[PDB]
Amino acid sequence: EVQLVETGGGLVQPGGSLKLSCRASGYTFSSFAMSWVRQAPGKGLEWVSLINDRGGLTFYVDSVKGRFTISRDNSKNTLSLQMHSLRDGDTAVYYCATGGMSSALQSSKYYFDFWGQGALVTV
Amino acid sequence: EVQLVETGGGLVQPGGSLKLSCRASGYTFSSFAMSWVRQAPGKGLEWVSLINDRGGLTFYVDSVKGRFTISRDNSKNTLSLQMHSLRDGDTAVYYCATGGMSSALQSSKYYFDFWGQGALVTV
Amino acid sequence: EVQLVETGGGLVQPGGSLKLSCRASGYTFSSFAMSWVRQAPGKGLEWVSLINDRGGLTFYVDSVKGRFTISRDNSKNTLSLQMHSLRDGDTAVYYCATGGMSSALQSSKYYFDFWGQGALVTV
Amino acid sequence: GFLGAAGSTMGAASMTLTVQARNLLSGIKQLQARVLAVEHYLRDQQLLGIWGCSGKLICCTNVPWNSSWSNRNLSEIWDNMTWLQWDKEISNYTQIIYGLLEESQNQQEKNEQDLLALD
Amino acid sequence: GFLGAAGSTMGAASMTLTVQARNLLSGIKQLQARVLAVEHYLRDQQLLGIWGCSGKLICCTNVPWNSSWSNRNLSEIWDNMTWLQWDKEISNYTQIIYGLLEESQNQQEKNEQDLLALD
Amino acid sequence: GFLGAAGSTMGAASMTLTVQARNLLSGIKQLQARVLAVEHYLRDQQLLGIWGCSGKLICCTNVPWNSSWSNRNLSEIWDNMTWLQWDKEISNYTQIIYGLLEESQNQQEKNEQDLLALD
Amino acid sequence: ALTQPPSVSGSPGQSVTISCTGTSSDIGSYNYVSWYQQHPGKAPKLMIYDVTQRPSGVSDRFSGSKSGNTASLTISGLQADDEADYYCSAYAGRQTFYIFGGGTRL
Amino acid sequence: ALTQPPSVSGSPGQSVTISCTGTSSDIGSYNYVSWYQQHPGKAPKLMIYDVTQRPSGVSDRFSGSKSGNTASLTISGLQADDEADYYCSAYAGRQTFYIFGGGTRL
Amino acid sequence: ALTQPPSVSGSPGQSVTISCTGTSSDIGSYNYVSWYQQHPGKAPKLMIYDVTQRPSGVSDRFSGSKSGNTASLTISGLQADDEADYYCSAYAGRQTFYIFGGGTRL
Ligand SMILES: *[C@@H]1O[C@H](CO)[C@@H](O)[C@H](O)[C@H]1NC(C)=O
Ligand SMILES: *[C@@H]1O[C@H](CO)[C@@H](O)[C@H](O)[C@H]1NC(C)=O
Ligand SMILES: *[C@@H]1O[C@H](CO)[C@@H](O)[C@H](O)[C@H]1NC(C)=O
Ligand SMILES: *[C@@H]1O[C@H](CO)[C@@H](O)[C@H](O)[C@H]1NC(C)=O
Ligand SMILES: *[C@@H]1O[C@H](CO)[C@@H](O)[C@H](O)[C@H]1NC(C)=O
Ligand SMILES: *[C@@H]1O[C@H](CO)[C@@H](O)[C@H](O)[C@H]1NC(C)=O
Repeated sequence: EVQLVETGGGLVQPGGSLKLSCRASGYTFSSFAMSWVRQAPGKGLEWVSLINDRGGLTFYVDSVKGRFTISRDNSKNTLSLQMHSLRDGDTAVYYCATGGMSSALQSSKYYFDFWGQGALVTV
Repeated sequence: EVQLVETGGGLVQPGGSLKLSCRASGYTFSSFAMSWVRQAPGKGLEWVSLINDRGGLTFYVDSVKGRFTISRDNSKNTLSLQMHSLRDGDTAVYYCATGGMSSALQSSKYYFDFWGQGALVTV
Repeated sequence: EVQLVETGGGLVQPGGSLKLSCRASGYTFSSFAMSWVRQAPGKGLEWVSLINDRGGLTFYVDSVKGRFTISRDNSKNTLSLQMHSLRDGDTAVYYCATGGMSSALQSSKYYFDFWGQGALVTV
Repeated sequence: GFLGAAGSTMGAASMTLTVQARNLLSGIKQLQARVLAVEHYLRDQQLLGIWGCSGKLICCTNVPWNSSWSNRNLSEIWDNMTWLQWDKEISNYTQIIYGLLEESQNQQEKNEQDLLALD
Repeated sequence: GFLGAAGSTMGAASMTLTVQARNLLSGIKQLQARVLAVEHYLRDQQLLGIWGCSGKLICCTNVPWNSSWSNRNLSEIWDNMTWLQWDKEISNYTQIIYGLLEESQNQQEKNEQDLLALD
Repeated sequence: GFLGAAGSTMGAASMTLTVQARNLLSGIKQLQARVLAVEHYLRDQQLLGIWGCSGKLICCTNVPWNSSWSNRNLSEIWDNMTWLQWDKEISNYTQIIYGLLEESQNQQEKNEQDLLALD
Repeated sequence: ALTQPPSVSGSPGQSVTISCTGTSSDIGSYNYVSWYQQHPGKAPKLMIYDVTQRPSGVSDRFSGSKSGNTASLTISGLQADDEADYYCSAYAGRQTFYIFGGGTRL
Repeated sequence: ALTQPPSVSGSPGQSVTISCTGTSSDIGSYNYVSWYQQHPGKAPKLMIYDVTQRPSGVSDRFSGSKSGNTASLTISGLQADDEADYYCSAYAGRQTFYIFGGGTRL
Repeated sequence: ALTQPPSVSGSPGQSVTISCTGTSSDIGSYNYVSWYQQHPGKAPKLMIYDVTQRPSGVSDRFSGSKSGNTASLTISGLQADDEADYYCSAYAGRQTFYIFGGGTRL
């Protein structure tokens, strides 16, 4: 019913930076909160970040709280994540997902409703 | 001058729950804050929980903060404590006591003015 | 252009107390925030405390937060520091310095503009 | 525009509250009309103050929704209904809700007073 | 009931503040009377605002009690006295207390401004 | 004294805001004058409320200074200028600033509402 | 993290349950424990949201439940087409938003 | 916890002191250090409230004091009838309410 | 603390740089990294305030810079008269105000 596609780079050096971006189609982008979830090549997946539908509020997992910036553009229907100081512990496939929050006047979620296929970021 | 009597059960399994209750007589129940204090069979006594006179505010010791619920009923003149996940470290005699707080317009206390005799809870 | 002179005692016993005082001249005392910075005899210097220009707000380094009191008198043009529980780790030369903060309507600083010569406190 | 969102759904309409808030205040009979408008404004501000909402346009409270007042889904209320239809539905329970809000704020103020008493 | 607690002790009487708060606001001479009632209401709300109490009925402050104003025990003031007797006792010091409250709020606002300036 | 700081610099003048705040509120034509004074007072209080400043005299906000409105140094504005000169300089941009303050508060209230929605 | 068995198995047609165990602040206090089905090489798909709900398009074979501080996903009618790595995800609070468990290989 | 001697003793009629030592955030900052007398098999009774006060019904033999960060209970006129396990209790603050010491056997 | 080399040296007239390395919350986020020159037996004097500014009375030989999370002080025209222990000082935030590095002996 919907499409969400990750764009991003590959191998970086430790201490550098990389911006990832996802494009959404098939649903109103501005009506849903968006999150980033990552899975290390040999581990399960974990939550990385959450942005509200308007984009004013952002939340991060502690392991990345001081480096990552999450931003969305509701006119372009895109979600961006700017990562800095990519560490070896940060190597993973990063998925964009629709869900994880609602703006007070909508039914609650606390789940990830739609998923993309994932950008693979290595160090 | 006053009477405060503990009611409760005995041995429980780890991971279970048990509700304790105290009845007060001889003083106005609704005029005093109430606390629970426990003493392990071989140790000294320590504070477990505090409830205000109205009952709206509750405080707990960190070791039980996520399991115990303290509640009072000023029409029945009773104090209840609902405990969950009784651990072996939680085995003790639990005493009800009158004091420990005052509702801003009364002289300060920060002491336990009256004591019951104690319910013995084991695991 | 300015003068700032430390006054204080010398050797104290552990567990005691000592009040230090600095006199300022050549600048308006009430217009600048004041700080205390200390240097152990064999180490570099570190920040100890900060007081605003009016004196209403005080900040301390965690290692002394529960013992030291910083106070200023804008009529006398003096800064005082009352220290308690002088520990062996607190032996140092204590310098008064002008700077470290500004009262919202002044250009920012976050630096120590003027320095005295230092009182030597031992334990 | 003033009341431009009146026919808009509750969700979208809640984004323009400052337009109406500003417009509410902006011979002997005319002077009486001006005094009455001021008294009505102050009655609404006093009522918000009693509930602890003196400085907000969107004020969150501790009073639970009973669901008997209206059992519609949250998405139905905010995405399909207008504020006029909602007011028509809730007017029968408005005084009940206001009484609960006043009692809740009185309890909150007493609880904050007691927390501030702890040293 | 409006002023029903007037003969009640200060402690119990403090639980009904919203009744009087609501009742305070609820020919040329009558219009003047209405304007004066509004002006008095606003003077009291402005005074609370100056003290940083604009949204509360029970507002805690940083001004210490001198004890010269009244040296009664806290239980005597709240459990044995009524609000009328208390006002009769404190009216001689009311302007002093108000001046201290205004100065305390000015100092608090400057201190918050400076804390907000720190980045 | 009322307006005693009018010729004083902005920094020193900001310490006496309560004097003017108290003085602002303290035949048919006179009654109209009193009603108008009340309406103007309420318009200013409503405007502060819209910005989330209902209880403060010195209210900090989230609107950045553009520097095109005035590019003076902070020490020049607060230590050398009076409030009258400053108002003369900013009156051309006052409505722009007020619009930004209203939008910023609306965004803040929506953000707080969403943070409160998280359980 | 949440605790899940590293591996679960059963015969086709069998009812297979996958446990998710957390603490009182994760599964107990918050009834927002979702389940995801991840096929190798693909992104996870949402199977269960809330304790007991299914997104449209997901069959009734996937039935969620919660008891105490332990959540469970029951897959009735086991078939080879539904073999995947399953994950649980719980809402932890405002300071910590989501906690995921380890994958269960089925 | 607060530090108390595990055991104190003396002859009948002797003045016996029981020390209670805490940190600057417990005894020093807050002058709310109470003392309780617990007989074996019974609940504790309040002997001292505040630094220096006695509840009505408690004799003047029990005299409290505080110096620096150390509180003390002096029992004058020691008698066998007053032998009990004594505890100190200090108000710690709003985040932590009360801290009790170990019992002193007398 | 901030990381500085324990010792730096060079010939007179040489451009000598002293590095100050901190974390993202110290040097990176806040562009308030000052430098002080302390002669043995004397209190430190302020050489650099802000990332690039010099107090009046300090010559242009002392040039500050910042890149990423590392601050640097370049002293051109090295002379014996300017040999001193140099320190960096960074603003850490509202909870922690200032962090100083170790002294660099030049
Ligand atoms: C009126 O209803 C239509 C239905 O689609 C909607 O698009 C339009 O925005 C509504 N008017 C307003 C003012 O919202
Ligand atoms: C809801 O309203 C009904 C009718 O007034 C009442 O009986 C019921 O107790 C109310 N429930 C709550 C939760 O307020
Ligand atoms: C009047 O005094 C009596 C004395 O016992 C008291 O019971 C009663 O409640 C008082 N009246 C009010 C309105 O409180
Ligand atoms: C109390 O009032 C008296 C008389 O006005 C004054 O001398 C004294 O300093 C005041 N004390 C305090 C603490 O305000
Ligand atoms: C007027 O200017 C002079 C200039 O020095 C200043 O000292 C004085 O305080 C000013 N007046 C006021 C009311 O501030
Ligand atoms: C400042 O004002 C000018 C003119 O209105 C505008 O073009 C510019 O974008 C503004 N900048 C900011 C940061 O608001």
